[PDB]
Amino acid sequence: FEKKPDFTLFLQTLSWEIDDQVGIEVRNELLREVGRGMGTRIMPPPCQTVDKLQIELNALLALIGWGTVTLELLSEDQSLRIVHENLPQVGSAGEPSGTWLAPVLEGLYGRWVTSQAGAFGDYVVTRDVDAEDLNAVPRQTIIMYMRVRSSATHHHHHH
Amino acid sequence: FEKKPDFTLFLQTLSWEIDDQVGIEVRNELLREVGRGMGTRIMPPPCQTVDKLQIELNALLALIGWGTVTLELLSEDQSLRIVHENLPQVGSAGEPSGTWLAPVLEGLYGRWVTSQAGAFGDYVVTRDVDAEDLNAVPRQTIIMYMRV
Amino acid sequence: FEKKPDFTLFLQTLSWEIDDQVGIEVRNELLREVGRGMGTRIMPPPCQTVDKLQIELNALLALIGWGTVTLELLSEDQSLRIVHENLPQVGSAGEPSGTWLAPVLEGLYGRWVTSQAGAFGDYVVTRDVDAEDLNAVPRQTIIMYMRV
Amino acid sequence: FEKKPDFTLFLQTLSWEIDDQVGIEVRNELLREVGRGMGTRIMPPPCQTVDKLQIELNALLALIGWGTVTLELLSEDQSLRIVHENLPQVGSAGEPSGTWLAPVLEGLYGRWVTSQAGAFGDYVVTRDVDAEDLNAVPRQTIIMYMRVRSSATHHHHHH
Amino acid sequence: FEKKPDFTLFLQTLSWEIDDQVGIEVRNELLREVGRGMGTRIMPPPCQTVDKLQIELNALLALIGWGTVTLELLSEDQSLRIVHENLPQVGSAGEPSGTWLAPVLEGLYGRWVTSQAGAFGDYVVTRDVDAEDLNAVPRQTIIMYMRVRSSATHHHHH
Amino acid sequence: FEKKPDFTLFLQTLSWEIDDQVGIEVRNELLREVGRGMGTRIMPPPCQTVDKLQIELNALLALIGWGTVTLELLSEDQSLRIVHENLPQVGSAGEPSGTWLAPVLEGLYGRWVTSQAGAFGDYVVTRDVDAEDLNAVPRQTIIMYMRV
Amino acid sequence: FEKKPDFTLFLQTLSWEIDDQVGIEVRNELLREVGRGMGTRIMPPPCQTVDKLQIELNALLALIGWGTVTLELLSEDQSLRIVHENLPQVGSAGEPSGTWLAPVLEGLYGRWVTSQAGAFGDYVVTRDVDAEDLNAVPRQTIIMYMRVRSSATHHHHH
Amino acid sequence: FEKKPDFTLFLQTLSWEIDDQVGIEVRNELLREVGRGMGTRIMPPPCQTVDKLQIELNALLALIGWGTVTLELLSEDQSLRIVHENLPQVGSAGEPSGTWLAPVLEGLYGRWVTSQAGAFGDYVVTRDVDAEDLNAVPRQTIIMYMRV
Ligand SMILES: OC[C@H]1O[C@@H](O[C@H]2[C@H](O)[C@@H](O)[C@H](O[C@H]3[C@H](O)[C@@H](O)[C@H](O[C@H]4[C@H](O)[C@@H](O)[C@H](O[C@H]5[C@H](O)[C@@H](O)[C@H](O)O[C@@H]5CO)O[C@@H]4CO)O[C@@H]3CO)O[C@@H]2CO)[C@H](O)[C@@H](O)[C@@H]1O
Ligand SMILES: OC[C@H]1O[C@@H](O[C@H]2[C@H](O)[C@@H](O)[C@H](O[C@H]3[C@H](O)[C@@H](O)[C@H](O[C@H]4[C@H](O)[C@@H](O)[C@H](O[C@H]5[C@H](O)[C@@H](O)[C@H](O)O[C@@H]5CO)O[C@@H]4CO)O[C@@H]3CO)O[C@@H]2CO)[C@H](O)[C@@H](O)[C@@H]1O
Ligand SMILES: OC[C@H]1O[C@@H](O[C@H]2[C@H](O)[C@@H](O)[C@H](O[C@H]3[C@H](O)[C@@H](O)[C@H](O[C@H]4[C@H](O)[C@@H](O)[C@H](O[C@H]5[C@H](O)[C@@H](O)[C@H](O)O[C@@H]5CO)O[C@@H]4CO)O[C@@H]3CO)O[C@@H]2CO)[C@H](O)[C@@H](O)[C@@H]1O
Ligand SMILES: OC[C@H]1O[C@@H](O[C@H]2[C@H](O)[C@@H](O)[C@H](O[C@H]3[C@H](O)[C@@H](O)[C@H](O[C@H]4[C@H](O)[C@@H](O)[C@H](O[C@H]5[C@H](O)[C@@H](O)[C@H](O)O[C@@H]5CO)O[C@@H]4CO)O[C@@H]3CO)O[C@@H]2CO)[C@H](O)[C@@H](O)[C@@H]1O
Repeated sequence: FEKKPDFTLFLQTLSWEIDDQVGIEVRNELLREVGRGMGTRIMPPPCQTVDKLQIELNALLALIGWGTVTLELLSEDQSLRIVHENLPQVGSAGEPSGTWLAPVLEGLYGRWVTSQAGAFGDYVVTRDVDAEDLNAVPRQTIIMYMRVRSSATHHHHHH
Repeated sequence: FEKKPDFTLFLQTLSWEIDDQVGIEVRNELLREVGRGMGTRIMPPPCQTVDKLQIELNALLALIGWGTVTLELLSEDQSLRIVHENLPQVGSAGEPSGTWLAPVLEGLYGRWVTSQAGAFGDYVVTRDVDAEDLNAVPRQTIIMYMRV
Repeated sequence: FEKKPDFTLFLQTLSWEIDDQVGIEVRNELLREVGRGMGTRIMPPPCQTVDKLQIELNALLALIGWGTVTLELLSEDQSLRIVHENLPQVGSAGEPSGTWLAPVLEGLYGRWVTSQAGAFGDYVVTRDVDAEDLNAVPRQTIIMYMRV
Repeated sequence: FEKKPDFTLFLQTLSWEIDDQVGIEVRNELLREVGRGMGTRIMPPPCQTVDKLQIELNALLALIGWGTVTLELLSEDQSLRIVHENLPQVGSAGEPSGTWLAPVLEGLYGRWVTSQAGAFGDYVVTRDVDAEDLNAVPRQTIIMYMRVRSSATHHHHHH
Repeated sequence: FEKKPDFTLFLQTLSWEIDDQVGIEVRNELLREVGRGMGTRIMPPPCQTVDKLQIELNALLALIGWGTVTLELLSEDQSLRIVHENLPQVGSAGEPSGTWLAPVLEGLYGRWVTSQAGAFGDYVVTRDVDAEDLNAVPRQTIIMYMRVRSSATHHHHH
Repeated sequence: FEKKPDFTLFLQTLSWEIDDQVGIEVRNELLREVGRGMGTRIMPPPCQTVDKLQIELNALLALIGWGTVTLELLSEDQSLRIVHENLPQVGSAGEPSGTWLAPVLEGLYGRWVTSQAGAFGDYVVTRDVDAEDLNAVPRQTIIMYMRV
Repeated sequence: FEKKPDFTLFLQTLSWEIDDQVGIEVRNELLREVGRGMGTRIMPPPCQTVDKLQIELNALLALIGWGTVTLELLSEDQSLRIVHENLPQVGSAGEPSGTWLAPVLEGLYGRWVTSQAGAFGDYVVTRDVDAEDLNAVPRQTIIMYMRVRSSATHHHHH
Repeated sequence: FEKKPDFTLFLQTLSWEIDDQVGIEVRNELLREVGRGMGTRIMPPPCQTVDKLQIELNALLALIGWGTVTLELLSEDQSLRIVHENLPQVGSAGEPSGTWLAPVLEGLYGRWVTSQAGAFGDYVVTRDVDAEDLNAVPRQTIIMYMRV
């Protein structure tokens, strides 16, 4: 036969449909879940330094051509900063536009750096969405932060 | 020369996630809708014969490298058998296993043939064998009918 | 894995043959029409912002690997500058040499932006610099305006 | 940048437009001319046997991925039979549908086998379009005949 | 740049080097371990039927281009035969010549098939290596079986 | 994911030029010498068995994509039959046409095989260019013998 | 099958073989002839301006992936300089090392530029080969000039 | 126009397995021996000048796509500086991470260079793994020396 099939247009019209029907919020949660899932299908070994983890992670991202990543350990607060380039673009959906697949990275990365034996054991992944940084960086560049889960206040425990 | 992103592992986990959360029926209507959606994005010209229509449809399928299709007219009803080969496979989801994307076709062909706002245009698509059993048919061969 | 046919030597001789027989003006209207034609075959969704529109247009251009485009709104008229990079080149035909396919874009963008049957939709495209001189602009960069 | 651009959809909508405006006849003549032209841009050396010419011709067709060809010298009348597979399909135009580019082959081949020093010096190329043969063979398979130009009768000389 | 590096020449000579130093037994255990290792880096989701697992595994194999596979539930032993096409050839090493990487599949399939929660924990994968089963199928075809592990009393030594 | 230059048209003209200026006979020695020299640049390891040698030679062949080979060790007298499939074809030069590159294999195989420890060290290579076992085999299939 | 054969290893050793037997002069004439030959098999259409010819030639070069070229009309000599990027390298042969196929371009450009009906009949192509013109540009860059041929009276010998 | 298998993930697991079971020190000899052995299988012709040797080595390097090399013949004492760019990276193994394959080049270059007639026959290869000329050079750039 021939070189295998194209899923952009599909994802283009899928993302549109899902957006049409579901909150920005609902969609993102579905999309993180899918990230977690992706991270359980493919994973790095147990790396001993962030630097090694980075090489390992890029290796994985190259399996599927989903771009490149840099990991900077911000020792001064002990957070981990995830800077990911060329998130695949699937049409104009997402905030900002072109960036719909972003929360998959959140799922994918949280699954990946948590799998890391003991180190970033119970961290959480926030995406950075602050204005100033987003137009310092290109469209498809996504900035995330990995920091340690602070637990809920009881005031919040009301769901 | 140059190459870029793949989406299939994503769809493997998406299909799964979706199926786990919504069920077969809701997932399928969603998938018909997306099928219809694509059909508004890329489309054939106004074809004069079923044969010509086939070519124009295969051209479009080639564009995204989803499979190939044979349209063939049925003299019983002016009904229309649609045989699609090599539907992209995205893991083991769907019924039968590996045909998760099948409703996209019902939607897609739903749009395309109706685009010919003439004889067909008041028509519908149904996706299984309408003997209601697909006989000796490869996985990734999806058989549909267009009628009314 | 597998690969197939190329059409560029054909277009080199076609462009030439056509130009030799019809002239610049008739060839160009023909080429706008074909531009429009493509625009009915493949098209974006109803975009809400000029930015979103850009992405959806680049997606389509990527589909056939004609170049890339930046749309940018002009606060003087709600006018619209269109900058298209890497128009396919098919030999030395056209003005400037190598831009034979340029009118296809006037036609194509003519269709696409009008598809947004709202603010634009009663608009027109004109293809040269409308300073009427393209300044320090690479060959295969085609600059157009959308107005009225 | 990236792998270079796709001309099918263009040709698809071009062939449609030209057909819309111009006779089947006018178009074919334009298309043969383009064939002649193509044959003047690329050409075989002077081959000494049809068999060699065939290898040479296929070589050229492979430059542009325009399919494969077989040449059988029909000694018994001294005509040359050209059987060409996978004429590139450009939409549904042409007679039969899918076959619009066929008369380019007529131009291309006549130019190619005529360039041949002295041998098929002043032959002409007819396409075979007879019903029976066309559905013995696939869509994109085109059958042509190269035979020696018989001159016009004066009765025909009235244009 | 240009589509990057080829590793066959590396493996042809790496396989030769290793074979020179090391018994064919030790080499196999090494290879089985890496196979078990590969299966930790890339895994299937939890499948409900063998058939699903087969689609799922083939999908994984496709990622790295290591051929295709067919699983077959043999209802009488509750054993499972694994027939794998087009193992990548890396020179003339292994038994038979060309199948050096076969022990890898043993580790790979063993990990993969086990990850499945259902029935399989404490199943072992062993390669079928028998005259006229090797003669019947092309050489880059590797045939394995998956049976339930048994344990051993007298059989404990050392 | 990128790509580079093509030498067929060149080699089509080269063979043509060469055959025109020097004989058929001296063209063939040239190519045998070249074939021999290629063999020095790329070479298999010390092979225990003929089966193993084959895999090894194919490895090398695959690496420059010059087709595939079969080695048949002949029982009756101490021969070694070499069947090479898919010799690169470089225009209509050679005999039969399109087989110009063939002596390269005489040189090439002559080298690889005699580099083999002790068993084959002192062998020759004539290509069996007989019509009887030719009108039956593909144009780009070349049949050789290792003997003495 | 799979995308077919690579000829560099052939040319590396063919170039070496030829160089061994034959003066570097004879080898060049041979190569120039094949270049003239290549230009008979693939040609530009009749161009009106140098610029058009440049688009047209680059188009031909693209067909076989033999690099890109820039032409430049030098108004004073009515001469024409041809600057060609990325000549395919085929081992270390030629002068300088790596440019063996350069004589080919001489034949190629000579044929191509001549096919143009206009001014050029009886123009000759000669390669520029001068210290610090070779040092200035990358090595797979070949610089040639195209001037009108002159003829010779005393200069006829043999 | 077709394509086949990938060994990176394998080699990611292999290095990992190997480093875990055998030392850093014995892993490196293994790889040097392998590198040496690769050098026997593929090899350049007898090179007149160091410049020529470079082109030749790159030719070989390109053939398996293991990156590019520079040879600097050192005047002060009789050294030969080897700078290899784009060593295939095979996971985070090695020191620095992702440079596991590096000793292969010690073996590889050690071989190719000493195969060279008379000038270099008796040389050694230690890779200058100094932080000073490392925190400046790319991770996949490897710097070696030929001496004695
Ligand atoms: O000649 C027979 C056949 O031709 C058809 O026309 C072309 C067709 O245009 C080509 O698509 C097809 O073959 C491959 C294409 O060369 C390649 O461009 C395509 O991959 C596209 C993909 O289709 C597209 O959805 C994707 O979108 C991008 C988005 O726009 C961006 O937002 C995002 O960032 O990136 C994605 C993906 O990169 O772009 C990719 C390009 O990477 O894959 C095709 C199949 O493998 O070739 C045909 C001919 O050569 C014509 O319509 C028919 O009439 C005819 O039968
Ligand atoms: O060498 C350094 C680098 O290597 C990485 O490993 C490889 C990796 O294995 C490759 O994926 C990658 O480059 C391309 C692959 O060659 C190609 O296989 C892949 O496309 C795959 C896709 O990844 C996969 O999801 C897809 O699944 C199929 C399903 O299994 C089926 O159900 C369905 O029917 O079809 C789909 C699609 O066909 O298969 C396709 C193959 O068509 O695309 C990759 C990018 O374009 O190359 C790497 C080598 O560079 C290694 O992980 C890294 O550590 C290391 O840095
Ligand atoms: O080896 C046996 C076989 O070899 C034949 O020679 C080559 C031949 O040179 C190749 O064309 C062919 O396979 C593909 C080519 O690698 C590729 O270059 C070609 O695509 C070309 C296209 O042919 C050409 O028209 C196009 O023109 C450009 C213009 O010049 C520019 O103005 C414009 O901007 O861009 C266009 C397009 O980019 O360039 C493209 C390159 O992108 O496609 C070929 C088929 O897919 O390989 C052969 C080797 O097999 C030789 O002739 C035979 O004798 C012999 O049998
Ligand atoms: O796995 C089975 C098989 O594997 C073999 O190993 C590889 C092999 O290394 C590859 O060559 C082969 O497939 C293609 C290669 O990916 C590609 O590099 C090659 O093209 C090479 C060409 O071979 C080489 O001569 C050429 O030389 C350059 C010069 O060095 C430069 O001076 C000059 O400027 O440029 C030329 C050419 O650009 O480089 C090109 C790269 O462009 O083509 C191969 C065939 O299409 O893949 C195999 C893996 O599948 C292994 O040896 C065998 O043991 C085994 O059977």
